[PDB]
Amino acid sequence: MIQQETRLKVADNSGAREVLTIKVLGGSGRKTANIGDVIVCTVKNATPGGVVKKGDVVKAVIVRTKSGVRRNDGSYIKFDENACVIIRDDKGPRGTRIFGPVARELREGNFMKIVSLAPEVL
Amino acid sequence: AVPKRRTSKTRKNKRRTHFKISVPGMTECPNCGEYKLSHRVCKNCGSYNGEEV
Amino acid sequence: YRKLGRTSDQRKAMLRDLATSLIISERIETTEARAKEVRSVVEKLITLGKKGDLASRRNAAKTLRNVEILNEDETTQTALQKLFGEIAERYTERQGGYTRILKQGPRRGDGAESVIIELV
Amino acid sequence: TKGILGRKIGMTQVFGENGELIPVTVVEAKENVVLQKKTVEVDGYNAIQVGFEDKKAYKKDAKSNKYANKPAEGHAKKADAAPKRFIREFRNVDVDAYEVGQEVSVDTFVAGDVIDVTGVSKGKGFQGAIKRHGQSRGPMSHGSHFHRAPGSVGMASDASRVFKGQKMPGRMGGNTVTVQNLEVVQVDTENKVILVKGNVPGPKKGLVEIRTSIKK
Amino acid sequence: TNHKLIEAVTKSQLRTDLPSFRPGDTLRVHVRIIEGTRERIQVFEGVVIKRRGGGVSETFTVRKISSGVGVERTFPLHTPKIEKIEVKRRGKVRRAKLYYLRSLRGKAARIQEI
RNA sequence: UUGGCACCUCGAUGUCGGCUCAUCGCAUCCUGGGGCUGUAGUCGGUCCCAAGGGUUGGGCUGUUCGCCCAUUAAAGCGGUACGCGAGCUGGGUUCAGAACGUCGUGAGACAGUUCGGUCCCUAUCCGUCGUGGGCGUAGGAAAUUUGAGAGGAGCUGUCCUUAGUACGAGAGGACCGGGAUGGACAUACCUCUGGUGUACCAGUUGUCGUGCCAACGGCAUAGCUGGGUAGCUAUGUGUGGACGGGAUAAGUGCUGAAAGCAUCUAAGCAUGAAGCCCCCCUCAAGAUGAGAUUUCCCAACUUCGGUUAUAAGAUCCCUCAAAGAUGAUGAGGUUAAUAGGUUCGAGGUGGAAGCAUGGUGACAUGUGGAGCUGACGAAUACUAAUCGAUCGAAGACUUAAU
Ligand SMILES: [Mg+2]
Ligand SMILES: [Mg+2]
Ligand SMILES: [Mg+2]
Ligand SMILES: [Mg+2]
Ligand SMILES: [Mg+2]
Ligand SMILES: [Mg+2]
Ligand SMILES: [Mg+2]
Ligand SMILES: [Mg+2]
Ligand SMILES: [Mg+2]
Ligand SMILES: [Mg+2]
Ligand SMILES: [Mg+2]
Ligand SMILES: [Mg+2]
Ligand SMILES: [Mg+2]
Ligand SMILES: [Mg+2]
Ligand SMILES: [Mg+2]
Ligand SMILES: [Zn+2]
Repeated sequence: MIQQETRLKVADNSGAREVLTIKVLGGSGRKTANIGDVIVCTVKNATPGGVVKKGDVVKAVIVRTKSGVRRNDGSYIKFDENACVIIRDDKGPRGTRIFGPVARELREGNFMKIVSLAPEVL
Repeated sequence: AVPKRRTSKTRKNKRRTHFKISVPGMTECPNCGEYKLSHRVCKNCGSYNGEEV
Repeated sequence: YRKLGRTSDQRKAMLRDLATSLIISERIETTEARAKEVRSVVEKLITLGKKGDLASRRNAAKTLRNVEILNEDETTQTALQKLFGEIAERYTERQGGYTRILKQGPRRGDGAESVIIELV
Repeated sequence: TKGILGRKIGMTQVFGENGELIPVTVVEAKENVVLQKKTVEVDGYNAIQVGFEDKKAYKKDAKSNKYANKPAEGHAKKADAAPKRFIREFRNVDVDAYEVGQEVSVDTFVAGDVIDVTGVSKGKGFQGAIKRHGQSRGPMSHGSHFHRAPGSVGMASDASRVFKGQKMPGRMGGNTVTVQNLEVVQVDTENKVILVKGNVPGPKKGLVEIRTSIKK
Repeated sequence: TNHKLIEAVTKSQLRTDLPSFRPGDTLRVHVRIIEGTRERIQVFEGVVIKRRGGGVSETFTVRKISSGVGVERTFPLHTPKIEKIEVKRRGKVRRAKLYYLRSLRGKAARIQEI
């Protein structure tokens, strides 16, 4: 459950370390986003030397949430953290490596390259 | 807030239409014949349901 | 369960007091709602007494008050001893229903429905 | 188009054919009997009157609704049936397909049927505008003395009145509610139960009416 | 019991091939991934931290550390999506719900074996 | 809007902005339907119909405005005492303090600034939201109902396909049609995920008790902590705005004269919007126009107008909950499972006490998924719903037909 001002870890080597959510995309008055949704965010913390810089306004796909997700079979998955991956306009990642597990819902989201790079897909 | 106009006798008594009490729910005690409250011990003889209390 | 116009601790205390007093006197006058709550407490205490084992006795001790009963023979016994002695022996063959409540009518001071609750 | 009366038993779940979790409501719909048959000729409209859940026979000093009174007993004995707890009309059915006295078994519905379910929603007693009408609270701090109030009820000199339909505190629930386009998940004729997909209005033991969904 | 009718209509959903286990036991849950038409088994190995509910509604939760990130999977105990469950290890715990593990990492989070 | 006037109010008509709650207009921001286009397509421009619904979060500033960030189909303009302070706030502004600049000899002053600075009221009437009683509805009753009216709802994105087709040098790229899946909103509901869960279980500190040990109780926010049943719940789970019909608006026409032609119009016949009337959901016969169907009760006495207690039925009183402020509603009242108890379970907790064993000991292990357990399921008259009482028909007249 990601809303404006929620902070998230970046699960990639794009250069951004922590982002703040500026907007949940996908409709007027949409309050919260979950795994597989795209957000506008600003880079609050970055590694020196990265491609993405502090203060950049970027778009990210949420890949892990503490709230988790429910699946049609009545099972659930929940994570210890809220993580997202900075993306380009074509849903491809800005970085080259993904860190930590990702939910399978990204596949239905068509974030195929993120899914492929992820160390584990759950 | 305060009453803008005093209340006429008519209006007051209309309002008091339903302000009243009822006769108690009472029946004759089968033991001693004195009235009692239904489902209560009879205070006259101390009987209830054919036995002394 | 009723709240009986008291906080949780006060209600617990009052129900223990009433249960003990009903064990002692075998019949007590009280308000209707109090009697309808204390009947359950007292009858569960009767159940413990009828079970009779040490664990039952200690469970009962958690609830009963520490009161001394002076018997007719100048002998004394606690409420817990009375419960696990004469009351339990009395109700050995009765399955529940150890109390009855007899409505008496409203009292003068406040109109409360006075009732008698007694064992048996 | 079909119809039946049951009691809400409760909710549970079943696993579908692909393992999907389907929440279901269990409706016990035993002892449905066609008590009366209404026609345009006599009543001005077509409908079947259905009685549900036998109650006990008339007795002299009955004190509750458990025992049928004489009017109800006569009405039911005309249909040859035992007196019933609930009686409701279905106008959505074809009267010519029913006989007075006929049983209405749960088997009239089949798995996959799309249905409207009608009940009386749970009562909530006297409720305020936030709960009853979903209004916004005032601030809880910053000097506010407005938390759960209903807000302005009109304007000023124009209109010097509160309009009908103003939302205010009052009794909540206990209303007839129809939930449309539910689905019959399962019919168990041995237990006389229907498993309906989703949730339906009313408390447990509450009367529910199941009809073929009006929209199609 | 629960309501007789509920139990009667849900009885045939219950599976009988499930090993006994308790919170604190380490499980390997073989889960059927049916992506498209291909079907495969993915194993989730972790500690049982929670079991709740009854009948067909009963659920359980297994916790794992993946790439340094805790992950919890909750399953309906009788879901047909589980091929099987293997009890890999019996843990020694003192309570039904091991929520305190969510806040522990590393050697602090280890469960003693029976 | 800035003003002009000074007609109501100075024995007081609270004043900016915001919050809560809206309501109306249309001069329409989006969506729907059209004409023209310097409309190839995709986009646009302009005008016409159209008010059903919809019409966002933030930064700055008291601000309204306005600018900016990021969205959206869109981020409409106005009225309602610049709607709404006996509904809230009180940041601005025009009380008393103090200070700067300025003016003034001064006291002081300034639509200059700055820091600080008391927002009362138990609702009588109408009004509005709920909820009862009376009488009426030409006998007295129990159910099921028609629907005159009224209220609700009414929004929309994206993607796939048609089709890389029509159109276009190219770039790009459709109408119409067919599918899928979302946002916001509404409603029901607790199986699931969670919250709460003050008479559920467990751990633990201090201290005071139950003579001591052991085991327990009180108080310390429920002492604190870890869990948690029912109920109530959203952020959770379902469902909805679907499909259509009739009449229309702007329009588009057909046939067609006045006016030998022409012409959508005069007569006549079609077609045509998210709009109108329905369709869908809810209330509804005090609809005094008081409707309908099924069933139940039906005698004596009479000044023979009428009366009567009774009937069917419903209550008082009592046990209650799915209902509830109280009434009311609903489950029951011995020919009884209504509640309590009791017994057995579910779910919850997580291994009681006692004893035994192993340790110097703190503890550990066994007996033993143990002990306990509110609300949830079942069974059982053990307790209490006793004994009683009250209300409640005899069916007006006229005409027509039979
Ligand atoms: Mg205390
Ligand atoms: Mg708010
Ligand atoms: Mg306050
Ligand atoms: Mg005056
Ligand atoms: Mg217009
Ligand atoms: Mg004014
Ligand atoms: Mg104003
Ligand atoms: Mg005012
Ligand atoms: Mg101020
Ligand atoms: Mg000077
Ligand atoms: Mg729930
Ligand atoms: Mg439950
Ligand atoms: Mg003390
Ligand atoms: Mg000690
Ligand atoms: Mg003290
Ligand atoms: Zn007497």
